[PDB]
Parts: sequence; C-alpha cells; structure tokens
Amino acid sequence: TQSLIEVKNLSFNRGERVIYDNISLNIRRGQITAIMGPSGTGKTTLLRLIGGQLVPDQGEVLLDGKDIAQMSRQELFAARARMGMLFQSGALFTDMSVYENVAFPIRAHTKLSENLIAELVALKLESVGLRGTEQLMPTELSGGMNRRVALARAIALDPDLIMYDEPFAGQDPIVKGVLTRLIRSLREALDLTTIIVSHDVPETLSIADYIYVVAEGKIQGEGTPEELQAYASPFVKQFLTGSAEGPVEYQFSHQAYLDNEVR
Amino acid sequence: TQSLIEVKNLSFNRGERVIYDNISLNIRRGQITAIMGPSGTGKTTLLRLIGGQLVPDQGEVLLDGKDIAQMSRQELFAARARMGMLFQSGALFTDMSVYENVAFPIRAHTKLSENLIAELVALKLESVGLRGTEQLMPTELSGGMNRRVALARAIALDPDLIMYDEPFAGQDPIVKGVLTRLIRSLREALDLTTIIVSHDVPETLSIADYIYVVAEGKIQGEGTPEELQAYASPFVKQFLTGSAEGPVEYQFSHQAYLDNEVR
Amino acid sequence: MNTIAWLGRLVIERIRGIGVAALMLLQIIFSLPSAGGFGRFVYQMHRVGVMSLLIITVSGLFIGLVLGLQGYSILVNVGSESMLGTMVSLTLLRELAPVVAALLFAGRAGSALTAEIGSMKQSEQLASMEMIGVDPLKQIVSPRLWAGIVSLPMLTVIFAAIGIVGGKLVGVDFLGVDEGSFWSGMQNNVQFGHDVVNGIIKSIVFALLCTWIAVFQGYACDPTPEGIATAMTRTVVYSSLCVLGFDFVLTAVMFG
Amino acid sequence: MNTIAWLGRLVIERIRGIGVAALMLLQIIFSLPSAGGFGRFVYQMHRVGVMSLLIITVSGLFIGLVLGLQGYSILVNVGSESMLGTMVSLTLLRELAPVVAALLFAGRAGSALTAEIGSMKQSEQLASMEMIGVDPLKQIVSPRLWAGIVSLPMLTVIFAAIGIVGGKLVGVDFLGVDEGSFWSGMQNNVQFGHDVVNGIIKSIVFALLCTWIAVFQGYACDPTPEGIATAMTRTVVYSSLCVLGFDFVLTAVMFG
Amino acid sequence: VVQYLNQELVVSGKIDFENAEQQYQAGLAIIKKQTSFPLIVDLKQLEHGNTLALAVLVQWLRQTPQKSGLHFKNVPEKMLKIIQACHLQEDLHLV
Ligand SMILES: Nc1ncnc2c1ncn2[C@@H]1O[C@H](COP(=O)(O)OP(=O)(O)OP(=O)(O)O)[C@@H](O)[C@H]1O
Ligand SMILES: Nc1ncnc2c1ncn2[C@@H]1O[C@H](COP(=O)(O)OP(=O)(O)OP(=O)(O)O)[C@@H](O)[C@H]1O
Repeated sequence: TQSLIEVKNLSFNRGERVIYDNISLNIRRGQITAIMGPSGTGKTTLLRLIGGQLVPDQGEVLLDGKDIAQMSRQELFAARARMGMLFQSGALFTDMSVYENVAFPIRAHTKLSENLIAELVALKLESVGLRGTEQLMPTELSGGMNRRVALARAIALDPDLIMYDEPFAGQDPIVKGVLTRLIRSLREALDLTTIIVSHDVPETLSIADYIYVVAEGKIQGEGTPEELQAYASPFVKQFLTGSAEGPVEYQFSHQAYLDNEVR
Repeated sequence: TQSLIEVKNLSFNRGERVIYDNISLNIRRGQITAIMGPSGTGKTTLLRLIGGQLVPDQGEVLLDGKDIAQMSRQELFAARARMGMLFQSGALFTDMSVYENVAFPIRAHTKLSENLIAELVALKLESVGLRGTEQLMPTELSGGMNRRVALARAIALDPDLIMYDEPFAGQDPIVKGVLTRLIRSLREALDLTTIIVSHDVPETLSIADYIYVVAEGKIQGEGTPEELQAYASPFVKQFLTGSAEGPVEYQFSHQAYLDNEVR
Repeated sequence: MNTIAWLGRLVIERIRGIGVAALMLLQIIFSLPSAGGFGRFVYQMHRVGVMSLLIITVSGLFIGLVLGLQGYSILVNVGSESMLGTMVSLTLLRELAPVVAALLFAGRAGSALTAEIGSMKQSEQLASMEMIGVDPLKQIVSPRLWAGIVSLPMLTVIFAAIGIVGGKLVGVDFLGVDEGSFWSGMQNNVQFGHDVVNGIIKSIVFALLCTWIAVFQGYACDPTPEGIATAMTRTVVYSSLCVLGFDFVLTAVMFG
Repeated sequence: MNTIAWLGRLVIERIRGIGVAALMLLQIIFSLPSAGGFGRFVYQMHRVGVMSLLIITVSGLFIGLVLGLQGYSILVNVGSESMLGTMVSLTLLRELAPVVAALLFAGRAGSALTAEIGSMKQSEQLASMEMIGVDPLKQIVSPRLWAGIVSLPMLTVIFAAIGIVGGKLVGVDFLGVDEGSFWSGMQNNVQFGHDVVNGIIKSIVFALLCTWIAVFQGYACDPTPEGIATAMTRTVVYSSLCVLGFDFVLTAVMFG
Repeated sequence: VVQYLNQELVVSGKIDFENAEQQYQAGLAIIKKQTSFPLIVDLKQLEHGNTLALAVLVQWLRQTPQKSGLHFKNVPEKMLKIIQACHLQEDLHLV
C-alpha cells in the first residue's frame, strides 16, 4: 500500500564502478520484497543505502516521505528504531555475552529497570528457540545457531523494517528449512516488512511477495513470481534457470584458435 | 564395478572429537558418488583421508587393493597422478600466473618440451571455456571464474579421481547452472569418478548416481536417490526436506519455562 | 617514465592518507564522555597494559645487564668507575627508556590493537553497530586509544627502574664495586625535574604517535584478510620511523 | 587451585610447542636441493631483503645522531674527546648493530613472513600442493628461510656503516672536532677480526632465531583469520625475548 | 494512572519503554492489596502490541504467588499471535 521506502534515481557510484546508475524501487508495508542479483553487485551495499549507513549521491531515500539525509542528528537516532538489519555472516560481538548481545540495543536505546530488561531478552531468545542460553558466549555457538541470535538482535525492541542479507548462507537443508518458517511467522505475528537478497530460486519465489531483480543498473523485471517468467527477457530468463544461452559468456573469447602459437 | 576406494572401519578421531567412529564406503568407477552431511562434520576431512594427505588411525584406504599408508615414498608420488582435488574456495597461488597455475602440476610431475607444455594448457583452458587468458594473474579474476581455473588444475594432466568440495558455493544460479553441465560432460568425456559433498538437494539427487549420507558416525541410508526416500528413517528423511519434526532440536531447552526468574 | 608515475601516485596517496587520520583523531577527543565509559576503559587497560607487562619486565633486565657489562668493560682501564652508577642511569633515563620501550610496545600492543579493530571491520560488527546508532568511534576506538596514552608512561618507568636495578646486579654482585659509591654518585647527579620528568614527556608524545598511527590502520584498512595482515605490518614500519625521528628533535631540544 | 592448573597446562604446551619446531627445522636443512631453487631463492631475497632496506637505512641515521649528540654532551666536560670516534664505534659495533637491527627486522620481515605463510595455510594452497606431492616445506618454507639467514648480516653491516657516518655528521659538521682525530682515533683502536667479525657472528645467530621462530608460527598456526593475527604478534614477543636474552649470553663470551 | 480499580486491572494506552516502567510500578502497588486472587486482568483498550507490552504482564505474574495467580481475558489478538509465537498459551491461562 503506502511505501516504506522510495528509492528514486540514485547514482551512488564508486569511482571506477558505475553501480546503480539510475534505478528506482518501491517497498510497501507488510510484504516480502525479494531482490535477486549477480555476485559482485551492490546488493548488500543497497541495503546500507536504505539504512542510510552509506550515503547516496544523487537520489533520495524516502522513509515515509522524509529523506534520510535531511533529518537532524536527533531524528536519525529516532528513525533507526523502526529498522534493524542482518549482517550476512552474522555480526556478533565476541566479547559481550549472548545475554549482552540481545540486550544491547535496548540499553543503547532506552533506560528501563533490570527486571524488565532481563525480561525482554528471555522472551526474544525463546521466540528464536534458543532460550536456555544467556550464559555462554558467542563462542562455542555453532554457525547454525549463530544467525538466530543475530535474528533476535534484529528483532530487539520490535522494529518494522528488517533487511536480510542472505539468510540461506549455504548451511544445512535443516537450518535452511528452519529459517524458511521463521521468516514468515514473524512477519505474520509482528507485521513486519522483509527483503531477502538471495540466489536460491526454488526457495525464493516460493516465499516472496514481489521480486525486483538488479543486474548492473536496471530492473530486468518485476511483479509477483508468476509474471516474472512470463515477461522475461532472455537475459533475466536465463538468470532464473542458469542456461548457457543468452548474453552471458561461457566462452571467454571468440577465435578460430588456430591462429597464434604456444609460448 | 571394481572399487576405486575401499574405506573400511576407521576411527580417525580428533582428541575429543570421535568423528568417523566406524564407517565403511565403496567408491566404484565411472560414477558420481555424492555425499551429504551436516556442517561441522568431517566431510572435507574425509576427502583428505581418501587423498592420504591426512592420515587415518585404525582403518584402511584401499586404492585398488593397496593401502595408501603402506606404499613407499616413490609410489606415493606416483599414486597421486590418478587423483586431483578441488579445495572448497579454490586454491590458487596468488603469485604465479594463471598460465603458471595450470602448467604447474605438469612441471611438478614430468619434463616435456616447452612447445608441448605450453600446448596442453591452451587446451585445458579451453575445455573450461577460459582460453583467452594465460596472461593475467589469479587476481582480477571474478570469483565465478576462480573455480574454473581450479577445475583445470584438477583435470590437469589427466587423472581419474577428482573430489569436489562443494562446487556450488552459493554463487549465482548462472554459475551454478554452468557447473551443472561441466561436471557430467567431463565425466562422460574423460571417464572419471566424481564425489560431490554438497547441501543442495534439488541439484544433488538430480545429478548423482549414488548418495551415501554421513551424520556423525553412521550411514543413515544409501542407494540411488529413489530408495533413499523409500527407506528413510525420520532423521535422514527430515534431513532431506528440512522439517521441524524429527530428532533435531528447534527448541534449545524443554524447561517448563515458568520456573526461574530474570537477572 | 611510467614507474615514475607509479611512485609519484603512491606518495601522493600517503599524504592524503595522513589528512584523513588527523581528522579521525580530532573527532575522538573533542566529544562528550560516553555513559559508563570508565568500565569499558579499565577493561581496555587490562588488555593493552597488563598483558604487555611481562614482556617489558624481562626485557628490562637484558638491556640492563649488557649496560652492566659494557659499562664495566669500558670503565676499568680508565679506572674512574665512579661513573658506573651515572653511566647506567643517564643513558637509561634519557634515551633507552623512551626509545627501546617504544619499539617493544609497537611490537605487542602496537600491533595487536590494529588487528582487533582490523577484525571488527571485516565481520561488520562496526557496520552493524552504526545501524543501531552507537557510532563506533566512541564505542570501540576511544577506549582503545585512552588505554594506550595512559599505559605507555606507566611502562617506561617500570622499564627504567628494572633497568637500573639490573645494572646494579651484575655490577656489584658479580664484578664488584663499592655499592656505597654507586648509590652516592647515582643520587648525586640525577635531578628529578630535569631528567625524570623530561624522561616522561618524551614517553607521552611517543605514546600518542605509536597508538594513533596504530588505531588508524585498523580502522581504515580493508576487508579480505590479506587486508588485515598488510596493515598489521604497516604500523610497525610507520611507528619505528616516527619513534626515532621524533626522538632526535625532542632530545636535542631538552638537551641543547 | 584451578587457575593454577590453567597456568600449569599452558606452559606445558609451550614446551611441546618448541619440540615440534625443532623437528621442522632439521627437516628443512637436511634435504637435497630442489631443482631450480635458486630462481625461487633470489626472488625471495627480493621480498625479505630489498624491501626492508629503506627502513633500516633511515633508522640507521637516527641511532647515529643521538649517539652523536649524547656522545658529545658527555665528553665535553671531561675534555678528552679523542674518544668520540671510539665511543661512537665500539658501541655501534658490539651491541647496537646486533641488537637494534634485530628488533627492527623482527618488526618488518620478521612478522611479514609469518603472515604470508599464515595466509597460505588458510586458503589451503599448502594443502593442495601436498596432494600434487611437492611437499611444501621444500617449496614455500625453505626459500623463505634462506632469504632470512643470508639477508640479516647483510643488513647490520649496512646499519653499522651508516651509523658511524651519521655520528660523524652531527659531530664535526655541526659541533666541530678534529676531522683527523676522528678516524685516526678510530682505525687504530678497532680491530677487524676481533670486533667486526665478532659483530657478524652475533648477527648470524640472531638471524637464525628471529626467522626460525618466525617461519614456524606461520606454518603451525590455525585457520580462522583471528588465528593469523594472534600469531603475527606471537613472533614479535617471542623474538625480542630471545634476541636480547641470547645477546647477553654471547657478549659475556667474546668480551668477558 | 491508566491502570484502574474495581478489583480488575484495565490497561489502556500504549506501552513504549518510557511509559512502561511506571506502568509496571503502579500495577505492582495495586497488587499489594489485591490479595487472595479474585482478580481479573483486562487489556481490551490497547491499540498497539509488542513483546514489550507482554513482558510486564509476566513480571506481574512473577511477583505474585502460585502459577495461576492472574486470570486473563479481553486479549486483543495482537497479543494472541505473539503468545503462541513465544509458545505460552497454557503457560499463562485464559478462558
Ligand atoms: N566501501 C565501499 N563502498 C562501495 N563499494 C565498495 C566498497 N568497498 C569495496 N567496494 C567494491 O564494491 C563491491 C561491493 O559489493 P558487495 O560485495 O558489498 O555487494 P554484493 O556483491 O551484493 O555482496 P554479497 O556478497 O552480500 O552479495 C565490491 O566488489 C568491492 O570491489
Ligand atoms: N587439522 C584438523 N584435523 C581434524 N579436525 C580438525 C582440524 N582442525 C580443526 N578441526 C576440527 O574438526 C572440524 C573439521 O571439519 P571441517 O569443517 O574441516 O569439515 P566440514 O564441516 O565437512 O567442512 P565443509 O565446510 O567443507 O563442509 C572443525 O569443526 C574443527 O573444529
């Protein structure tokens, strides 16, 4: 319906790189808005542009009308209480305890009594299913359990804009099948708005509500996953199935071979 | 038919880790013999046990009858000319050129004239499709092109036992769809014997000839992918689909919650 | 003339590379104190200070013993070894405690500081902390700076004290002079406000350049962990050119 | 009494930790020479030697100037500064060229060697090389060892020469003594086979302990790149305890 | 002040961790004279739900005696999605 984020016509380019030359996105409420791309793009940089951690150069990032380079310093800190993100590999502080990881955004944000601050962590740690902790460290946590704490810090207070940088890292099909059901339920229960940047097509279309696709500076298609494959150029169609026919090079050069010699 | 490798009853355990307590495998010729497991197992260590780079402790690794801890030092170097492996992330030497990467196992093995040593590299670089190189370095190679050169290094001279440590790293569905067809063709053309350790079920059963599965010390099932799902215990069946029902914990504890308090 | 352009473009980058690092330093110290920073700071001084204490104590001896060996071998043919208590003290107070304790501090805590911040940029804890808005300059960097300014002058004092006591050990217990004479000449030549307090003013302005160059190369490094290890050996070069270069001037001054 | 057990099991590990490293050293030098190793070796000496040349030349001056500043300030009230050419030379020849050029070499090439091998274990080039059977001790380690034994005595000589020339610069060109009494007071007192050749025997057995402890902690480190950076600061501690400790045990032998 | 009398506790307004702790204090002081537990919990006049608004209720249960101290009704179903998400539907009681 109403848009959370209007991305409109940025050219945040890195010197040589042209990346995101002219693009425009719509992120509306309550809906899984997936994004697929080739590796070596600015996809996980794009989330920082939404987050305003990185700074745009020509466009506008409209968090409900207001641009996130125009607000003052005391509004910026208030604006980040609606949005919390996921760091690809999971970003845990390996010096504070796992009880101190998840309580940290509360104490960084607000003052409450200890019998409440210790109370919210024991609930959000149960909502991921890892509750018998709060005593051990981020060390001796298996990599499968690692992102789940980072998920709980992503739902610290109770934001309404969580961005996922590849939830399916290449883990077990167990933990892949775990986080499939974790994602929808929280979006159902807490009425959030998620974006998943992944390359994992049979999971991605089966769970998303809308898929934009960025290749290098352009939307090659959008909609629900039904009218992606209908209106597919044979550059984005081959991106879906991975065929060796299209404008991607499987052969590095084009030559008769029998022209130069071997030194 | 005849087995390349008889793995038989090893207990190569790491101090406290009783990994591979008692297991036994059969790798026969000409056939894709896939292996799936949970992350944090000894799967990529298991390949070193086949490779004899790591040393077993109680079992036997039978390369066509002969154990690979019984042969002498001049037979060991001759035995490794039938087998070449791929290291998960791709193992390129970032000081030698890409012409010097692939020619390196030839010069490390045999003396030939330069008009032949420079000739075999220009063919094996075309068989992966990256032939207009031999001039640039392993740097400025995109990560998608990185494993290819590795593929060449593998099928360097001409071995008949190549082990794959996760060919589908979590790359694009392009490069995933590229290496799907690269794997069979070389096994068809050069009559090899491949093993793929992956977690990528809809690609894995659709391309393998046999799937053993190691969880912690035991085969939970084997056969072709048709009689994996027939004779599936509800520990390996849930490993295939990733359901939250089975002997895997989604909840970390069972405490009746309402017991202790919050400090 | 192209390798000329490569050399030219490299040292042009190193100048700008400094002008960023000065701006990061003025952004740290000109800030309000964070709430409960003292509990962060004392734990930090437990990491940088107390860990390095052993390697400078037992290195305090071996500088002292060789000074107590060549200081004896020189002074015996001239006979006037009423200067043994003075030619152990005045070198150890004026130069080798500012100099050598810096090159050992740039070694351990000078280079372990640029790794710990080099690891925090790569796993993006520092990026994740910014989205929560805790601005990691005041959270991670600033206790890791003030535990380096305070903890180095607390080390050269411990270096110079165990150095002088070490010179007395192989001097009068294994070779033999008049302990009395020793102490006498020692306290009858070494002023306090001219020598010791000038031996600490040099050890403060060494602690600033050895930590601010160290904490910068961890922050403004790159990811790809060949990007950590190229930076942990970028401080230890850049410290030791600026320890000894800044020593000379200072010494000459406070010693016309 | 449990932290007692933690300390007890730690130094039990450090002893075993040595007994592995001696076995790796005897496995390198007692081997047949690899084919075409010289072309590998000369490129390696490019990496360790020639790169470190700048940071020891300009650090050769600042040790020389402070020796040419305190060496003047001491010798003026005693008046007998016919020893300025001798008290610049005999310290720089006997101690500070073996000692200080080691702590600067453990800094740059002592610690950049344990990173380059620390990076090669983690990406498993060293594991991949073994399956081809090229046994990476003779391929990667052994040219990275022999470019450290040869290249350090080629540096202390360049350190001691630019140090003495540096003492002559601020001595007689900015303060002023007899330019005749400098060298004629020098050349007579400083034997060659007793002082310079003993100033190199110390700089060989420093080059062995500073490289073999360095190339070991890269090989027997772990992956997980907090496992590189804990090892690149495990050499620079373990070198400087063994540079200075082995110095004092040596100078009592040749200058008893 | 938005937690009223009549042996029942009615929660109105919004719970947003600045006006959530004196809600916990003022709810606690009413509890200290509401012994023998005939009391019913009302929460019908909430307009927003989060785990924060849930968290103060269990602390009220934690201060009281035995497991079935408070009894719950007028749960506005934004809670009810959360309660099974932390899996509590028998751990606290209802109709
Ligand atoms: N600070 C920076 N800002 C912008 N670009 C950068 C920066 N640092 C490096 N780059 C370059 O830009 C690219 C950043 O893209 P990045 O890998 O972050 O996105 P991505 O490919 O979507 O990541 P992911 O692996 O999460 O999909 C890299 O190729 C890098 O070469
Ligand atoms: N040299 C070693 N030999 C045996 N075990 C080791 C060694 N070093 C570490 N380990 C431990 O054993 C495990 C090694 O398993 P490893 O991760 O290599 O296999 P894997 O989980 O199959 O890897 P992959 O990510 O390729 O699937 C690690 O958990 C580690 O804790």
